[PDB]
Amino acid sequence: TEGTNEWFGVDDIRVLAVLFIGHYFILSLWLGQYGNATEDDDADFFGEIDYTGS
Amino acid sequence: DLDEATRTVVTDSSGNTTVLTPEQVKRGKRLFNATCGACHTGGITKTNPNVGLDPEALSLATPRRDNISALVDYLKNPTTYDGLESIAEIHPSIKSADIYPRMRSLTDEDLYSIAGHIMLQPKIVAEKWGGGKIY
Amino acid sequence: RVPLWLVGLVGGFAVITIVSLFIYGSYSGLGSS
Amino acid sequence: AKSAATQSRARGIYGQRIAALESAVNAGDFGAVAAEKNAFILFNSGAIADKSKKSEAVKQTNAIFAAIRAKDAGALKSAYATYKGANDIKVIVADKESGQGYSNDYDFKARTTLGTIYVR
Amino acid sequence: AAGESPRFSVFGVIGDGTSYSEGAAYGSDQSAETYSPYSVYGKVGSKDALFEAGNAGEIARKKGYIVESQKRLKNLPGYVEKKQWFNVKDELTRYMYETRGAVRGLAQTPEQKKLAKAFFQAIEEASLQATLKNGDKCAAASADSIKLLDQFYASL
Amino acid sequence: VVDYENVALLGGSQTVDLNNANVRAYLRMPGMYPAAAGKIVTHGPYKSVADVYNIPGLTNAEKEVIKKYESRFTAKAVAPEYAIDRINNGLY
Amino acid sequence: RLPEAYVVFSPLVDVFPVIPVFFLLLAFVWQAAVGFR
Amino acid sequence: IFTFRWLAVHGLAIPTVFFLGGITAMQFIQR
Amino acid sequence: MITALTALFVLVSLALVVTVPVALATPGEWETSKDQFNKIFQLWVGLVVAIATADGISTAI
Amino acid sequence: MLTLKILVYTTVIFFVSLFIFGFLSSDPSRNPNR
Amino acid sequence: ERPFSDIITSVRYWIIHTITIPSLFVSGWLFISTGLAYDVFGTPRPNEYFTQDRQQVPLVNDRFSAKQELEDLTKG
Amino acid sequence: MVNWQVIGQLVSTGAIMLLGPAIIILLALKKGNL
Amino acid sequence: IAGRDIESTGFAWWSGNARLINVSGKLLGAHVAHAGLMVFWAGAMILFEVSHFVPEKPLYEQGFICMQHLATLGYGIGPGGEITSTVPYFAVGVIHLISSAVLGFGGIYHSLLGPDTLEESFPFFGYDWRDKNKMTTILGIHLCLLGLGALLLVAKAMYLGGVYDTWAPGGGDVRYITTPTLNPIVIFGYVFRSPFGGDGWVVSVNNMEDLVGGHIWVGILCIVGGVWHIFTKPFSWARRAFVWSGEAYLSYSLAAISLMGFTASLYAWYNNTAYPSELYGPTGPEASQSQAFTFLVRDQRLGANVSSAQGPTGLGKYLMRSPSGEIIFGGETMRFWDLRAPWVEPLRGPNGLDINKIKNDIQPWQERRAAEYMTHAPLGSLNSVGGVATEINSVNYVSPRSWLCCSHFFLGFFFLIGHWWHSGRARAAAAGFEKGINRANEPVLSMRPI
Ligand code: CLA
Ligand code: CLA
Ligand SMILES: CC1=C(/C=C/C(C)=C/C=C/C(C)=C/C=C/C=C(C)/C=C/C=C(C)/C=C/C2=C(C)CCCC2(C)C)C(C)(C)CCC1
Ligand SMILES: CC1=C(/C=C/C(C)=C/C=C/C(C)=C/C=C/C=C(C)/C=C/C=C(C)/C=C/C2=C(C)CCCC2(C)C)C(C)(C)CCC1
Ligand SMILES: CC1=C(/C=C/C(C)=C/C=C\C(C)=C\C=C\C=C(C)\C=C\C=C(C)\C=C\C2=C(C)CCCC2(C)C)C(C)(C)CCC1
Repeated sequence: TEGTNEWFGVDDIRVLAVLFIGHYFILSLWLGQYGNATEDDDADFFGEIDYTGS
Repeated sequence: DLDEATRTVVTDSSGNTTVLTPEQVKRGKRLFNATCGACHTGGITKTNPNVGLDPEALSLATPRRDNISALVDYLKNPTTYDGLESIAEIHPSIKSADIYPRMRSLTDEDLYSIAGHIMLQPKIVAEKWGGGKIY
Repeated sequence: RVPLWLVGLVGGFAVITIVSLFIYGSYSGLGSS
Repeated sequence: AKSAATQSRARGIYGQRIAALESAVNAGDFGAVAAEKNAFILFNSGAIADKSKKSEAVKQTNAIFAAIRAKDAGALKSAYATYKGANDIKVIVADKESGQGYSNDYDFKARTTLGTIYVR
Repeated sequence: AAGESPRFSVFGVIGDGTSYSEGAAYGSDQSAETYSPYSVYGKVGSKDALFEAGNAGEIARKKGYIVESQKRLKNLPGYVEKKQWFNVKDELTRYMYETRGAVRGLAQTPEQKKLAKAFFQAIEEASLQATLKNGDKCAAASADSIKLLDQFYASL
Repeated sequence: VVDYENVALLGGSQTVDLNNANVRAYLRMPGMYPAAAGKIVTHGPYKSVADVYNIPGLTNAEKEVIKKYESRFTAKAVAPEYAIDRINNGLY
Repeated sequence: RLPEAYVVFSPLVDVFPVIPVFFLLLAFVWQAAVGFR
Repeated sequence: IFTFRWLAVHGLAIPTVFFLGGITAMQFIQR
Repeated sequence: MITALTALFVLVSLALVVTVPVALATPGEWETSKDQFNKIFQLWVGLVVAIATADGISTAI
Repeated sequence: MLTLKILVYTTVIFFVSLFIFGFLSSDPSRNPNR
Repeated sequence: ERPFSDIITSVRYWIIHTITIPSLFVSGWLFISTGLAYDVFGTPRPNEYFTQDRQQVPLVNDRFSAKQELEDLTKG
Repeated sequence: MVNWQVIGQLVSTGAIMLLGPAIIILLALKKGNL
Repeated sequence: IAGRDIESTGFAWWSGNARLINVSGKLLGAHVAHAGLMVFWAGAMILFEVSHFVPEKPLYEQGFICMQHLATLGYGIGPGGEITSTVPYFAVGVIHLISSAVLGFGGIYHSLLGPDTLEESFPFFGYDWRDKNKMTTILGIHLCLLGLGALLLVAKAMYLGGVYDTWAPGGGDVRYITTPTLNPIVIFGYVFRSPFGGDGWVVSVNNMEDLVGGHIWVGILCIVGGVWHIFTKPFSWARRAFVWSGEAYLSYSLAAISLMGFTASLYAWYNNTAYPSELYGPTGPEASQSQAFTFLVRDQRLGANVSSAQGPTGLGKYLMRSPSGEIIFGGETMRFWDLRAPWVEPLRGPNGLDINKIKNDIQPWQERRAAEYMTHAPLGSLNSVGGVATEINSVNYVSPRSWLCCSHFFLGFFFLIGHWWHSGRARAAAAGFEKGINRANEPVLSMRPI
């Protein structure tokens, strides 16, 4: 309704489904570019802006 | 100037008058503005506009409250407009000072000064004591 | 022969005193309800 | 700006002042009568909107004061009576049932016998 | 008229002092004592104060409060039986708002203090179990509260 | 309506209409405002001034206080636009 | 009121809260002392 | 003495001090 | 009595407030004067403790 | 009226996700001093 | 010449100012205190707004007879 | 009835105000790290 | 002197505190000195408020803002919200005032005499604004401290005396919160709900159990996050998104503090559980509802049947229905039908106000509360007149709620301006063109015509 206290206004399954689909679609598009990042201690830098390619 | 002719007010029902000292005026104004002013500012009643503090309303009350003694008695024992029922539990008074903590440090001189201020205001402002927002 | 950082202090003191006197008078005397 | 309100104000104030002199002139108070020369002049100047009437009023006032400067208790009374008759001056007191002389301040009837106020 | 110097009063120490408008007086313009320089009233317990402390009227008012509070407390079991929790929560706060004041005003001896504390804890538990919708605990707490208030009034 | 004939009986004169006047009209008769006027202004139409004594529940005191001022009362036809506001008409 | 023993000090308590403004002004005074380096 | 600058500054600073003294005197008048 | 103790505390605090920054700012003064400052700090703490103890004794029943 | 809610939610989440993941794509390095 | 930064330092300036300024300040204080301003400018005193006879606001009501009207309103 | 409150307030505020320029001037005289 | 003039640093005198960016010894002293100033103000203000106390008036008629927090924590308050003693306030003030001296001495020492940079003699307390590990370590440490503080508040609520509960069963009084709520759905539904009318976001907390449970969850989360940020290093997706410099961190903090200031101001304006109304006065809606209640009671006592009365518009003079069905008060106060107050709940049923209770079960104390709250509404002027804007000078009253709301709202907006300015400058300086455009290699001149 109006004055109820649902999380993010979700009162039906379809709303949650479409929210998930949106975040995940854009996330997959972003992953297609940034999905090969590693945490090894040679990808770091010493500066104010990350110019180390990708 | 505030002469003695303008400081003469009626004290009892017979009609005898008195002269208020210049210090009593200041004390009465201070105590009234401190204690009454939230609800009785300008001589009106905010929570019941049918019962004002102008002299005409005080005169058409049952125990007649247009003098110092009646005002002091009302402050010690409030009643309704016809004087039939006691309203001490919904109005500040000495009798119900255990409910209202702002009346626990009042002496007889304080009540006398407050009543004097109420009686004196109409002679000074005139038709603006209890008149409302029109004036 | 006073350096130009003490005379300004005296002027500021005088201005502050004058302003405080007028803001107090707002609060007492004529024109104070 | 001269208008009817100016005449009303001047007529009220100065006619009341002049009519207050009836008891004084009945017996004779030459000094007290001459004490209202300013009131007479003001009533003549600002309470009559007519050239001929103004001239007649000035003539009557001059006659009144000329009789005053003669220790003449009879001519003074006659001139005062004819001035009152000509200019229609009388003492007026109002009530509250048919009243409302004034409502606010700034009025020339605020604390006078003409001032009555009805508060609902 | 023709010439008159206006009245002067410097901070209330150099001048008249009482001119219907002084400010910063802190007393010193009246023949009476005040609670403090920042106060207008006098001391509460002074010799000329019209209000006593603990007179007959106060005691009568508190005892009437306690008696009517007992009478009101005798309704809760029916509400719990009918499962009307809002009635249980409203009864403990509609008339019984002054019960704490009366009880704390009429308690002097330590055993009275212990009884008062136990009664307050019992009614708090009753309200909590009413808002949690548990019938058995609410009924037990109501019975305990009734017994405790009866004991406290008896000890008076 | 533009023209109302009995406008003087609403509290602006010495006579009060029992069927249309507000409760404030009784404030100028001492000893009557908070008790008897409230009963008068909350009961049905009166065909006469004598009908006010038949109100179910009138104690004696109200009866004689009404008898004292009976000479100031009258009962006219009921105007629905005035009779509906007899406790609170928006005037303060 | 303060407790009965410390009532004599109330003039000082009336002026205590305004000190940080004095600190802010003292910063400017210090800067003016060195002639705005 | 008779230079333009002296006559200016003065003819706008003397009444200022006079008026300031007047206002300071006004601040203590009682009703 | 604690009024005199509080007055002494106020005076000592005023002296410390006036003195300490001057010693800190001037080069070398804090190095040499670092034996009596300890005494003043000890007096400060002792006055605090004495005031607290006396007030607690006076007000506790 | 539920279908309108679904469509509006889809549009809003699409644009908000575009914003969020756009600012995460090494934005500080997109300056003329690279 | 000699800009202001030199005047604000010369001691003769200081002595002449310390002898001149307080005279003017005290003159203003005495002008207010003695009640002369009320006479010069006609401002009513705090107890002259209403006289014993006149209890209303005294508005001027004539153009060419303003002198007599103001004389009557003032005291007469 | 002599109103010690106002005198106390004025003296206290005067001393508090004077406390600061005093230390600044003392440092200036003693040639500190101003 | 080197490092303290425009010649050696730039940064003219009106921007002098910007010369401490790369001087890690004096910056510590400066921050410590500001902390000492804060503590000093707290102590001085509470002592000043204690000195001016009078027992006749309530706290909201004396212009106090600090005593109410201590009263809410449960110090010197009695049943119904009456002050019985002021000694604990005096003790708190004395303790704060004494601690301020130690803080100030530490600040002035670390600022004037201590080493200029700590990176050469105390490696533990040293950083570079660019070593991400050290910054995360510092953040985690001070975060763990915050979590400990929240747990301390919980411990005070549950064991060390209790807090003042205004919804207490039998009149507001101090009590122990024995069963705080821990179900995560309730707390995070407070967090994740809408901010609009009826919801209220986090402002709408309406009982003490939820408050205690929330501060418990906050403490746990803060401890866990502090340890995690201590023992880890920023990941890849965070490294390429942020700017790593001191000014950037300052801007990051400025934005959050502005948001918190806005939230606190709206707490002060709307909430009445953590801000009980007997200490701060009535809220906005509460005063209008009190006026409606007062005149309903008066008209009903005169003999009226207050359920069938018709207003000028034909809508209902005293009672009507909300757009969802609940029975509410009539008049212009139909907008404030979301109000819930301890003096009006005893008359509410499962579907709004109860007619049967209203007709013959209204107590005199509710009448007294409504009469008091109607004439102390949060309205006033700058010179503290009180009342509507067309009132005359008789009363001297402005509510503390208005002061708090206005002041902290003003501060929040200006700190948002801080986010904008300091963040823009930080990024421009990091890129390397904060001093102007280069004449020889102007970027625009090498772009295709438009
Ligand atoms: C935690 C808060 C915080 C911190 C640590 C800083 C820190 C800094 N800021 Mg920043 N800033 C902030 C908040 C903050 N800012 C906010 C909220 C704003 C928005 C208004 C700004 C706007 C701002 C600007 C526009 C600038 C800075 C600059 C600076 C740098 C030098 C500042 C300096 O020397 O001050 C010197 C301090 C003064 C000269 C004092 C000025 C006095 C103020 C204006 C009085 C304010 C009125 C006061 C409230 C009431 C007066 C009462 C009086 C009558 C007694 C420094 C890195 C400057 C810089 O160089 O950046 C690199 C710069 O240009 N900041
Ligand atoms: C919260 C306010 C605050 C704080 C903590 C600081 C702190 C600092 N500023 Mg700063 N500043 C401020 C406000 C502040 N400023 C404002 C508002 C302005 C604008 C006018 C400036 C303008 C400014 C400039 C232009 C410079 C600083 C510099 C400095 C640093 C060295 C100062 C120095 O050499 O002292 C020298 C000063 C003195 C020796 C005189 C002060 C003596 C003491 C400290 C006065 C206080 C004593 C106290 C009352 C007694 C308490 C004692 C205790 C035991 C109780 C220091 C970290 C300098 C810097 O960057 O250094 C690297 C610098 O060049 N500031
Ligand atoms: C660095 C710097 C700065 C800063 C500074 C600071 C910030 C400082 C601080 C300071 C401080 C922060 C201080 C404090 C102090 C304190 C004290 C000193 C206290 C004392 C106390 C006392 C003395 C008390 C007493 C008492 C008692 C005990 C009881 C009651 C009564 C009384 C209250 C009296 C400046 C900016 C200027 C400048 C630059 C540099
Ligand atoms: C205590 C308490 C409580 C609470 C609790 C809680 C649990 C809280 C929480 C809270 C929270 C949990 C919060 C959070 C927040 C978050 C945030 C605030 C975020 C933000 C974000 C950001 C800021 C980002 C940004 C960005 C983007 C988006 C893009 C890219 C870039 C960046 C990254 C920058 C309660 C009410 C219950 C009750 C009372 C008590
Ligand atoms: C707590 C205490 C105390 C106190 C302490 C303190 C902490 C104080 C200090 C501080 C202070 C309190 C300081 C002050 C100072 C300030 C001043 C006095 C300032 C002034 C200013 C001015 C006047 C400025 C001006 C100017 C210039 C010069 C130039 C530029 C412009 C200007 C205009 C800004 C004592 C000892 C009693 C002891 C007891 C406790």
